[PDB]
Amino acid sequence: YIKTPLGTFPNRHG
Amino acid sequence: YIKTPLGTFPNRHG
Amino acid sequence: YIKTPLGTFPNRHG
Amino acid sequence: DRMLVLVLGDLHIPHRCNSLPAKFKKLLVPGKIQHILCTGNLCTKESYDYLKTLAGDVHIVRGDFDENLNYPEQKVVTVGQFKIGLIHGHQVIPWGDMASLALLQRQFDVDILISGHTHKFEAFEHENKFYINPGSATGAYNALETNIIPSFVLMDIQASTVVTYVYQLIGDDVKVERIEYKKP
Repeated sequence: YIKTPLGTFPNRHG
Repeated sequence: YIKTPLGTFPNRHG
Repeated sequence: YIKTPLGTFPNRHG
Repeated sequence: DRMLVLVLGDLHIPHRCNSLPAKFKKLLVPGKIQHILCTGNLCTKESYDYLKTLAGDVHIVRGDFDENLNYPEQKVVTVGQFKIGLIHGHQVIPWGDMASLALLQRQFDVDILISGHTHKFEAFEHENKFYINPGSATGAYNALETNIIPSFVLMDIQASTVVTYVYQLIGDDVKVERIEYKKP
């Protein structure tokens, strides 16, 4: 995961 | 997708 | 030990 | 002619530590280091106005406990032949996650990625890129450990090879380790 000011999205599947 | 300084990631779904 | 710009110090990993 | 870059952060004064160790502070004579790259968590402007004293070029990135919010959440700089990325690292879940840090490296398009927060020192190469974590210069505690060895990193940049020196305060004697990286 990557925490950004616009969300928190997985880097890959998992 | 959504474009952040730390990357571009799918919106956690289609 | 090890030489550095700021002086010579011992090697942590002895 | 070498470039010397200082890398440190996670100071966490005043709350978590009163001041950076004097022993460390004695080694950072002003003028002897040209650049300064800081991961954040100063947190008070006391330290920010302090870092300015030591060199003309100093870059901070925003930490989750930094009170001056105008710092950039990330910064990309170049020194000699090296493109360097800087970020505090609280954006990476789990903390210090390799795969995540790799994206920020490729997204930033950098040779060296610097991040902190974990208060744990790292200096290593992964898939022909070099990743640095200076650790905590004050030895400040993280959410999970209380005996964190203070440390800061000094990069010696000469042409296409960076020599990275880590100085961690074990006991009460500064000790160091060498790690060499050449651009592929």
